[PDB]
Amino acid sequence: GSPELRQEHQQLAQEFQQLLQEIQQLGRELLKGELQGIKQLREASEKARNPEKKSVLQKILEDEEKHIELLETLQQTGQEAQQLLQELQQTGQELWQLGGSGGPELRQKHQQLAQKIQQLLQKHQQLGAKILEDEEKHIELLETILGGSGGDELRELLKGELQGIKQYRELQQLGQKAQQLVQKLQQTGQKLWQLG
Ligand code: HEM
Ligand SMILES: [Cl-]
Ligand SMILES: [Cl-]
Ligand SMILES: [Cl-]
Ligand SMILES: [Zn+2]
Ligand SMILES: [Zn+2]
Repeated sequence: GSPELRQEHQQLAQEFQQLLQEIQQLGRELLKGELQGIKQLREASEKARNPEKKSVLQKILEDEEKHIELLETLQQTGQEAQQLLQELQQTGQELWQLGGSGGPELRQKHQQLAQKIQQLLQKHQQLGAKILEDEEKHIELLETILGGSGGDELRELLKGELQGIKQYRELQQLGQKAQQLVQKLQQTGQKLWQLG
């Protein structure tokens, strides 16, 4: 009955909290990697004399600098989602006590926070997808200038960039699970009200 539902809603919300934390942490790790990659890039780009290599490295550098801002915006929306979660927690625990009693505004509020969190999650996924895509384009660009012999520093850059991709992917994967939890929270939630 609702008792198992209330338990399930509660468990999902807890999972969601653990995951969100886990994601914030991975995104700070990504930011450190981006900043480290940029440092290696700008040295390589400055040291380059071959014009083809130089122009390529410059395009990748420029784009990598832009990822920093995208990541900051991602971090902020992350931290916003944690704040909405706090209010879901607080409002939720009052609904626990109140049930369906009184006017609907508290139930509405809970429901709207869940809506906003869902929207932040999508924005999050879209920003992430934009970073990943351009990061894969940079792998491609590096490959165009690693023909033949040499490029030992270019290979270090390729390697750090591939490692960044791995981390980005790990993170899109956690966010997918987060959006899935939120779906489930909405489904179990609605059922709590329907059964009421
Ligand atoms: C928007 C659709 C949702 C509806 C209709 C809904 C409905 C409810 C209801 C009726 C309760 C009271 C029962 C209980 O306390 O277990 C509740 C509690 C709660 N909800 Fe939701 N909810 C929704 C989404 C969310 C989301 C997305 C989260 C978190 C991301 C969340 C977190 C909570 C929490 C933490 C509680 C208190 C759990 C507890 O400690 O008892 N809810 N929700
Ligand atoms: Cl060169
Ligand atoms: Cl590009
Ligand atoms: Cl992918
Ligand atoms: Zn990047
Ligand atoms: Zn690019």
